[PDB]
Amino acid sequence: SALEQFVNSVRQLSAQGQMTQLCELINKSGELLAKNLSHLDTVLGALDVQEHSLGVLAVLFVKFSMPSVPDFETLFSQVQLFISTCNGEHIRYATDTFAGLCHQLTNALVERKQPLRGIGILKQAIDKMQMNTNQLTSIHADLCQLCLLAKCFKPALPYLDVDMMDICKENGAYDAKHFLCYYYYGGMIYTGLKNFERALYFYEQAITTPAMAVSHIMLESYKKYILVSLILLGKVQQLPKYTSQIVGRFIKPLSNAYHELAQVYSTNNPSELRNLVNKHSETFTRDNNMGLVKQCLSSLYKKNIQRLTKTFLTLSLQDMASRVQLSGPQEAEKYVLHMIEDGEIFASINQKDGMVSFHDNPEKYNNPAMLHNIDQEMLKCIELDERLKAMDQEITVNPQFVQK
Amino acid sequence: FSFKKLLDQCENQELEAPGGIATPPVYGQLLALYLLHNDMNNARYLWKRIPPAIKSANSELGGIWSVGQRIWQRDFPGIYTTINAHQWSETVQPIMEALRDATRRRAFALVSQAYTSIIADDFAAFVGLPVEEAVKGILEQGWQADSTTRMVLPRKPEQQLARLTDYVAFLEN
Repeated sequence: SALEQFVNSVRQLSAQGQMTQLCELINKSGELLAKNLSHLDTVLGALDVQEHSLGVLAVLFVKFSMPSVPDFETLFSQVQLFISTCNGEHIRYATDTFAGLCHQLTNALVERKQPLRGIGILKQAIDKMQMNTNQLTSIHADLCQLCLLAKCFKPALPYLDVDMMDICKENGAYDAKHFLCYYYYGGMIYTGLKNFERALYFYEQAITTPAMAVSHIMLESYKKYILVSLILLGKVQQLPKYTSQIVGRFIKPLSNAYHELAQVYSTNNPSELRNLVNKHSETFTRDNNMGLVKQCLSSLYKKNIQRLTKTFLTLSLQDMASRVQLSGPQEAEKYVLHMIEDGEIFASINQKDGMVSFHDNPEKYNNPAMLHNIDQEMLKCIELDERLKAMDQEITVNPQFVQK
Repeated sequence: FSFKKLLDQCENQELEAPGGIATPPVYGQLLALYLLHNDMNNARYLWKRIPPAIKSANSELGGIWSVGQRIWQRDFPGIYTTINAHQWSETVQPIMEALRDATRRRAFALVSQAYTSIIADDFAAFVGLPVEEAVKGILEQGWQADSTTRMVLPRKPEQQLARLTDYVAFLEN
């Protein structure tokens, strides 16, 4: 009669308030050796939407093997159904088994090798459990991993363009692994879409996490940060002052190929860079970041052509394809055409004389468009300052910040 | 606007799916609409994640990816050659026909903004029209087409007071 007592207690507690005793009761479980939970699952979930049975689903997923016989997908639908109808703030009252259940579902989908059914689930399971859009939860990492394994980078964009400013405590748990996973997979997603300006920032946030040991997410994020910095800028950007001492003492020696790559990508010489890339092919292809180095090779020529504009005013195509080592006027012409199309350079091509003329006039600041841009930037700064002032006022009233 | 809505519907239908895998028609529509909006990264990833069984079953995806690969290398003669090599039944025809017009406008704008003297043959190859058609088309625009040397010369193409009050009220607190 233990099951009868449990279901009666759940029914009485539901639609009656006092979530504390319900949470205590549902936490007073785990002895559910009776694996006939299927019939009792869809018998008590009608009352008060879906706030209970979370422990039942967590127990079902705990098995890790032979969960619900060859109809395991049916269990998935239940989870799907739950995620579509749980709702309410009762889930937030137990935001420790929700994240655990999402982790179990993500692991099951990854092992099953169908990492696209859950993209729609750990998208309504994120905004339904977090406080606001600027609150980082432990399901962002799972969503990024799932939408990365199956190459669907568009669903995660609304969850990456937001600047996280609070982190869920999740009633415990939430180690730094979730932080590193989110800020590493988001950077890899942004790199895949060639948004280097934000991939570099994500990798920088991954590296500067406080650390006392070495993990294989802060290493193969520093290594990718170097490459993205070389592709976007012309140099390896300096990490912030508040970085931990692990990267500057232990992580750096393992990344010795990439520092050699930067050093060659410090003196403008495509031949030397190609020689080094071919020499270290095994190292760059073992870490799976091959094809991000060929981007550095193809960006060296663009950097050289841009540096040509700082000195010259009209350059022959044959003359241009001798200082940047492009091997022919036609290749130089196509490089300049591609650069003009992408907006990287301001130049014009004269096929009559076979010349390229450099203009270098982005914009004169005398139009209402720049006024609108300035207004938008100032609005962003105003919102930033308002949030800072709100945080300071919330820290001023703290009783702990009254005795000191 | 009529294509963006169809793209959004196709994306949502693919995302929901009967188990992750979508039907070949929506896959082809998604790939072609990614080619339309110059989403080369998204089109490449969609081709990467399309199941090999669907590629074997439906052979039009091969032609759509051939067109996309010609677009990816920025090969305008290849784009125009490969566009007119396959068709479907009112599924990809409007989008594959708007792709041609989009490529035409893109090539014309690129020639206008990136050149000061371009040969007639090169201009025709960029646009895709025959040489005589290419020269005779630019008549109202006045591009100064030359003879003998056949050189084409492209032609280079309220709330304020409230905002200021908000700025001051922010600064003065």
